[PDB]
Amino acid sequence: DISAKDLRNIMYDHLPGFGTAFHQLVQVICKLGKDSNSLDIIHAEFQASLAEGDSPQCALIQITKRVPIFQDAAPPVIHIRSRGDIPRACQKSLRPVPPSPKIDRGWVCVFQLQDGKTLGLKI
Repeated sequence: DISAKDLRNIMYDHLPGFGTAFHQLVQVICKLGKDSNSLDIIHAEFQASLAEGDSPQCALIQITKRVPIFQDAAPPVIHIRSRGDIPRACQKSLRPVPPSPKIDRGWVCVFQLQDGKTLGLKI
C-alpha cells in the first residue's frame, strides 16, 4: 500500500522550490491521511487533478476541499522552538492565527513557538 513517505515524495516531485507553504501542506495532508487510513484516496485525487490539467498546487488545494477528512478541519498545531525551525520559503506566509482557522480555507498549520508565540501558515 502507498505509504505516507511515498506519497509525500510523489507530491514533492511536482512542486517547485523547497520548503514552501505547499511542501508543508503536503506534510500536513500526508499525516492526517495516514492517521485516517486515507492515503489511497488522497493519492487518487492528486493524480486525477493532475490528469485534468490542474497545477500540482491546485491539486493539493482541491484535496483539502474534496477529501472529507479535511472538510472544516482545523490546522494541526506544530510545536517548535524558534521561528528558525520554519523553512525559509515559508517565512513570508506566516500570519497571526485567526479565530477558527481551517485547513480548507488555506491555514496549513499553526506553529507554536516555545516562548508562547503562535503563527499560522497561510496559502
